Amino acid sequence: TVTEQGEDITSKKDRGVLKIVKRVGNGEETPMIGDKVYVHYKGKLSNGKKFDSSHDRNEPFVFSLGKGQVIKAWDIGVATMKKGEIAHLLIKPEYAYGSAGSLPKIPSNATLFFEIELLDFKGE
Ligand SMILES: COc1cc2cc(OC)c1OCC/C=C/CCOC(=O)[C@@H]1CCCCN1C(=O)[C@H]2C1CCCCC1
Repeated sequence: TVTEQGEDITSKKDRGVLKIVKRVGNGEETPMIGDKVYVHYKGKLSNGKKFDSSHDRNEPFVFSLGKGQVIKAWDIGVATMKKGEIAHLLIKPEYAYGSAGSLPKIPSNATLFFEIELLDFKGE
C-alpha cells in the first residue's frame, strides 16, 4: 500500500481528501446538506503526536452537515457516506486547518486521518 491511496472525493480533484470505505453501510441515501448527522470517530495527526476519539467522551459526535461546524473534509466526506458505513479519510491541510493551523491542538500545514462511523442522520 501507498500513503496517497483512496478515492479523491474533492470537487477540484486535487487529491486533498482521500477516502476508503472500510465497512459498507446500507440504504441508497447519503446525507443531504442540512442533516443532523451522528458519528463516532477516531482521529489523529499523521505525525502520530495527537489522537482524539468520540469514545473518549463516551458519546456520539453530532453536527449539522455542510454548515461548516467541522472541517471542509468532513462536510465533503460524510456527505458521501451511508448509514452504518465506516470510512477512512486522509486529509491535506487545505481541507482541515490550513497554514494557520489551530494551536495548540493542530500545527500549521497538518495532514489528518480519521476513521468515521456514520451512526445515523435525520433531516433538520
Ligand atoms: C481544533 O480543535 C479540535 C479538533 C479536534 C478535536 C477537538 O476536541 C475534542 C478539538 O477541540 C475542541 C472541538 C473543536 C473542534 C474543531 C472542529 O473539529 C473538526 O472539525 C474535526 C472533525 C470533528 C471531530 C474533531 N475534529 C478535529 O480536528 C479534532 C482533531 C484533534 C486532534 C487529532 C485530529 C483530530
